[PDB]
Formats: sequence, structure tokens, C-alpha cells
Amino acid sequence: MDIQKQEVREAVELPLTHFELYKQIGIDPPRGVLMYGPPGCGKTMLAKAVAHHTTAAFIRVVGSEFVQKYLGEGPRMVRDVFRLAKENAPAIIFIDEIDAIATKRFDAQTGADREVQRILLELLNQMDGFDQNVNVKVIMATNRADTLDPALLRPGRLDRKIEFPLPDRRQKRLIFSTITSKMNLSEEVDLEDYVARPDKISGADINSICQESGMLAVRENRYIVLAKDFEKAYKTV
Amino acid sequence: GCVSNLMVCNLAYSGKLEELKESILADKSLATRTDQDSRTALHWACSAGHTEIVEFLLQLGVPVNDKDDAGWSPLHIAASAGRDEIVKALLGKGAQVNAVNQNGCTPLHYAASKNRHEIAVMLLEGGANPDAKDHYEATAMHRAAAKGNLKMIHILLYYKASTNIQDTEGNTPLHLACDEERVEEAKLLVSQGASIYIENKEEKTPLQVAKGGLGLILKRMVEG
Amino acid sequence: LDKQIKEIKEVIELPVKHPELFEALGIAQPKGVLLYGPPGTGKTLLARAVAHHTDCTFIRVSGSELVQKFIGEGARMVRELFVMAREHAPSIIFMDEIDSIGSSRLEGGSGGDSEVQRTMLELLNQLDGFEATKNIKVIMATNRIDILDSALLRPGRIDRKIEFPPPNEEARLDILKIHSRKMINLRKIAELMPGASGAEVKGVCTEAGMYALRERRVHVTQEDFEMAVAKVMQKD
Repeated sequence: MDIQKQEVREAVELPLTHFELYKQIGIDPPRGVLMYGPPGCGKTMLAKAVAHHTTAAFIRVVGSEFVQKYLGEGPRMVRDVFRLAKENAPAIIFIDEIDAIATKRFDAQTGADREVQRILLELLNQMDGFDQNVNVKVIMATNRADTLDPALLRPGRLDRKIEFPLPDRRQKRLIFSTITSKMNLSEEVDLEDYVARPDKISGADINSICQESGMLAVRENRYIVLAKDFEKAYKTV
Repeated sequence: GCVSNLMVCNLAYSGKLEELKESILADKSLATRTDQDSRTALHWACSAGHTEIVEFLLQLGVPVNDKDDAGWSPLHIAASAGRDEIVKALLGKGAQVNAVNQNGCTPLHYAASKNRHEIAVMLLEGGANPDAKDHYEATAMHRAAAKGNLKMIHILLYYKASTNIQDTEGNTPLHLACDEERVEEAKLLVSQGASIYIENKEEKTPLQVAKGGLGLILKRMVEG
Repeated sequence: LDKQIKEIKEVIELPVKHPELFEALGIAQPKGVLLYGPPGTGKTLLARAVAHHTDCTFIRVSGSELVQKFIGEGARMVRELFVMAREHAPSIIFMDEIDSIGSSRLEGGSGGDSEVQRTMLELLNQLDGFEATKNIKVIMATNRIDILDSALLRPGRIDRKIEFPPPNEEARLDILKIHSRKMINLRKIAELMPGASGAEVKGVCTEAGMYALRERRVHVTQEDFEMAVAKVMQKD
């Protein structure tokens, strides 16, 4: 890494205070950060790291929070989160899995998805009008970008495309130590074959895999997790 | 409270000298009793790293080759734990230097990967096999070259160890050293006889794996 | 980009502010100009910069792929774009997505690009065929032999030829003045960093805002741009 945490650091959390900086420095840093990586679910460890480092609100919303038979409450929700973002604290909006609301469709029998993507174009014009004197920081990541529309990835909207196929061995040691340091550890719990093999096989959301190993240690029969739940959690999930 | 079901394992873990000697000298059967993890007082005694307790257990004549349900020998415990004197006692009693655990690893993998100089020199001195491969077909040079253990690779090359062990994918330890941008391990292994022609199943050369012009000094050190 | 703005003011800015030159000079309407060369900088930032000084909109054709799969099945659809151009009279048209060095097969790429060549043929046949409103022009952008094919499709009747100028001295001073009027000594730093592109100075500013923001300086000093020169010389 060393460029992901630095670019997201100075482009996300440094402008998160004294709003006058956005126009004191001139060109406001782009707020659009598009993560990738379809092996695992992912998109959670960094949202938690920001949720613990930065002390602010976080109004997370699943990508299908407004996909209903109605059309309202869209600009009401995003407008209320905008006005509280520029009113109380610039909460970071987490819009994950935009492929459900970004799928191509020409037929008019499914005019609900086309209608809510026309609302997505309405708020697209809103964020077009939200480039001057506004407190907004919306992170938008997904697992597949081959089906994403060109209007979303247009320059000026999403100017950061960070790729994360696999973390390096040092980031493996850190991503395993940050979760095994709190949980029950032992001498059989080793990071050598688990730094070698998970570096060969492509796998994201390693923290979620260790949490699944916690679901394999939730029996309370064995007080300390061992290599059986680790390798079994590797071959299963 | 208690981290283990057997009391002798909580005593061997908590370092209760006089209480472990009172319990074992009061009942010799408690020494070799098995727990749910198929471990005895020797496994936890070598785990905590106490000299007098493992010298009492090994003094009475506890089987040094007692494996758990997976196959974790006590030498993997003293080597992987990072305890010099415990490895001195286990090697002093005749432990298997090439024991096979669940994944077929040897104490040279865990000892060498943890950058333990004295444990690696003392294990290899007793007659350890440098070319011993686990179930994943990986030796200790993949891990030592993956974590940046330069001096460990060097002292492994003191005992005439091979540097062209193919992994389960086919990557040599040079691919794992150059993958992490280890310039010193690349110049050392290539300067000592590393074969760059051996490819993996992905058909990737060590020059293409490394970036930033490192393949240029790789081929430069190969031709030169 | 001194040659592009100096040669573009009388081609684009003629129907904008001084239409009397059409009668007092006896000249016709320039239908457009094709920009050939390395698409480093100035293909879109300058079209939208001059298009921003004109306060006009920007309409794209998007003759590349994905239009036959995302938008139904696909169609020609240039007359509706000419009605939208009729409503928004100041409509600047420019090809940017198809501008690539990959269209050099001459077997299938000459056809796939020849569909856009047909699009600009019929656009030059409607524009050259009749003129209802002003400020209707098209700008081409290609890198491969298709430039010589554009010369094969423009028989010297209504066309303009402007080559991509290198980052000359005045070509950097004037583009830094025009790009500086929207927002320290910019002259000497505009003199002491020759490069390969036109917006390289803007790249120096973007690579300097993180040091003016890191050091919390009230004004960008010469040392900040001096570091940004090393930054662009390490990224480039």
C-alpha cells in the first residue's frame, strides 16, 4: 500500500475539518474513491478503521435502501444527510454495491429500476451542483466494475481507482496480528504457512475470515482456536 | 479461569514449580495424561518455556515424540516458541529433528522462519534435513525469504542447503524474495547460484515478478 | 498551447463576439479543425476552457463501443443531436473516447472508426449543406493513419489544419495566464520547467497543493513548485 492510506488519508480525513480549506487550497481534493476486489466481500475493514480513527457520524446505507415501488424519500434521505453533514458533522456516506442500481435496462416493463436510476441521475446532477462550498464526502466502492456505467466513472466524479487484489506479506502480518492480538492465541496459531498460502490463493476480507474462525471457536469447547479452524475456514470460506 | 481441562496443563502453563512437582511426584500417571487437544504436560511445559519443569519431565523419561491430534511434536513447540534451552533439552534427549506434523512441516521451517539463529544451528547440527519438504512442497527458504530473514538464509547456505526448491505452485524462494522487493535476498541468492530459469505453473519469471528495475540487476547478476 | 488558442480565436471566437468580420472580410464559416498528435494534454481541458470562457454547453456523440449494449441496440442518431444543437446553439462537439492509437488495423478498425467517419461526413453535409444558426462546429481527434483518411475525406473544401504545438515558452506563459485568471511568482516557474505536455504546469500545481496543505503555508513558494517538478519527474 503506502499510497492507499496516504491518498485516502489526505484526501478524506485531512479535509474533514475547518471547511474553509476546500476553497483556501483552491482545487478541492476529489471525494470519489472506488475500491475493487471481488474475491471476498471486503469494503468493511477500512470503513471500521475510519469509524474508529475519525470521531464523526457514519450513516451507512445498503445500495438497495430505496429500491421500492415508490420514488420518494430519495432526495429526502440524501438531502437530510447532506444538511446534517454540512450542519453538524461531515458524516461519510457508505454506498456499497451500486451494481444493483447501475444495471443496464432498456425495457419499460421494469420501469422501477429505470425510474430509480433516473433519480440516480437527478442526484447525479445534484452532486454536479455540489462541487462548490459544500461539506460532502461519499465513498462508493463495488466488487465488479466491468458493468458500471461510464457516467459514474466519468472524470470529475470518481477520480480515485484504487486496486486491491492481494495485500503484501507485511500487510498480511498486520491484518492477522490486529485480529489475533485480541482473540485467544497460542503457539499453534502461526502466521508462516498462513502468510505463505493465503498470499498464493487470492482472498480478500481476511478479517471477516478470522471472524468466521471465531464462529468456528464459538463452541466454547476449545478455549483457544487452533490451525484446524483456520485451515478449515480457508477451505470452506 | 482455567485455560485447560487437565490440571497438570494449567500447572505446566502457569509455571507452578512446586505444585507440578507435588502433583507429578504424588501421582506418576498425571504426567502422561491426554487432554482434549491430545497434549500432555510436556507440550504445555515446553510451551511456557520453563527449564526446570521440562528437565523434570525429561528427567523422569517422558516420551519426547508425543504428538497431538494434528502431529505437533514438542520440538515444533520449543522451536516455534523461540526457546533456546528447551531446544537444548529436547535435542539432548533425542527428539526427532524431522518430525511430521499435520501439514508435514519440520522444526527447521518454524525455527528458521522465526529468525532463531541458535535454534537453527543446533537443529541442523544434530542432523536435520535441509531439503525436507512439507505437504505444501515448501522448505524453510520460502518462509525465510518471505519474511526477510537474510542472515537465516545465509546460515542455511552454510550447511549446503539447496536454493531451487519448487513450491506447490512452482515458485522458487527467489520468487518469494523478489516478490516482497527484498534486494539483499535477491542479490544474495542470485549471487550464490539461484536458477532464474525454473518457472511456476503461472509461467512467470523472477524478472517479471519484481518491479522497479530489479529484474535488470537480477539478470545483471545472472550473466555476471 | 499558443498556436491552438491563437489559431482558435479566429476560428471559434469569430461567430461569438465579432460577427462583422464575416462581411467585412469576405470569409466563410470554418466548419472545424482536426487535432492530431500525442493526446497528452489540451484535448479536453482546452476545449472546455475556451468552452467555459464562452459560457457554452458541451454535447458529446460517443461513437465508441458500449453504446450498442448499454443504450438498447444502437442507432445512427445524429439528427436528434442536431436538434439538441439547434436548441443549444453554442454547442461544441469533440471526439475524446475514440481518440486512441489502437485504431491502426486498417481492416476492421478502419470500419469501426469509419462509422464515426460517416457520422462526421453527414455532419459536414448537414452543416455544409445548410446553416440555420451559428456556433455549430465539430472538432476531430485521431492519432493513427485515420488522420490521413480524414485528409482523404476532406477535399480541401471546408477544413482547418492545426498541428499539436510543443510546450513552448509563450505556449506555457499564455496558458498559465489563461488558466491562472480563474483562480507567488508564476513567470520564472513558467520559464524554468520545460516538459512534454501543455497542462504540465497544472500538474505541478496539483502536485504542489499537497505540500502547501502539508506545510500549511499561506502562499505557494518557489520551493513548493521546485519539489513538484521532481514529483512529476518521478511519476512521469
